[PDB]
Amino acid sequence: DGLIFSPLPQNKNTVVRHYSNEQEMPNLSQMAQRTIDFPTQIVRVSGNLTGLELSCDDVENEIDQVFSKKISPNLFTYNTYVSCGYDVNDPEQHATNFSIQSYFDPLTDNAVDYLKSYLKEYNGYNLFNTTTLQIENAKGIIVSMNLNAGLKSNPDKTPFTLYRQDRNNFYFKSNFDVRKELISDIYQRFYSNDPDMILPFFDKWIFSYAGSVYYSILMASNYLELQPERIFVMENEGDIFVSDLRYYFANLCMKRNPNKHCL
Repeated sequence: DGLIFSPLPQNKNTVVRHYSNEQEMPNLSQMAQRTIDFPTQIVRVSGNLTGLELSCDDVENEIDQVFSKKISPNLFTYNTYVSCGYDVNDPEQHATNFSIQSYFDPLTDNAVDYLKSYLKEYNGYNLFNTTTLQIENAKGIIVSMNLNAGLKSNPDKTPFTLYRQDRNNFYFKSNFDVRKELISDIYQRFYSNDPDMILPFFDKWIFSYAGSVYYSILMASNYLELQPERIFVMENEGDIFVSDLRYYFANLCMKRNPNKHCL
């Protein structure tokens, strides 16, 4: 229970690397040291490497030198997937293709200064003379958040009795603002059996009188989930980005509360 990452799509003959600190609770003290809006940075880059005679270790090294190692978990929240396909039948098993999927946010004014300088030097960097490292500004994010409430009889397994499902939708300027407002509130109030914490959390995020509807449902339930789907809105009309890098909040009331229910 808590923040669970969704399984990686694991292709046939492909090295896959996942780097994230999105699992770490938002640090409101740190984030208060950012005094301006800055867009979430997006990387959705891919390239054919057939014929360049690169190994997967060469591809991973170049991406680490120009991207991964420049984005520190002390200055940024990031979620990054790096993949490198190789030719199983080639006597050298040379890399045939690669991709970088990332979103990341500077957490402070000093991180924003460091970022502006990283972008000036590295935005547009020639990767393997095949494609460029394009770091894009998301215009904003729409969170389409699902709530599940129900009764699970075995906490080690996936199946449960679903009692109620709700969706609500919010626009934020960045993933930074998602973490500062919604994610911090999940940690503070969604994981509470104090009715004056969780019922008002529901009034704010689910629907304005969800607190009244859910009192009886929470008393009958032992298991909640929140799935905040992050839909990044890009600058061009009709361009959305959703990272394969997904997380959800599981709340095992059965184990957290003395009475083994959500209320």
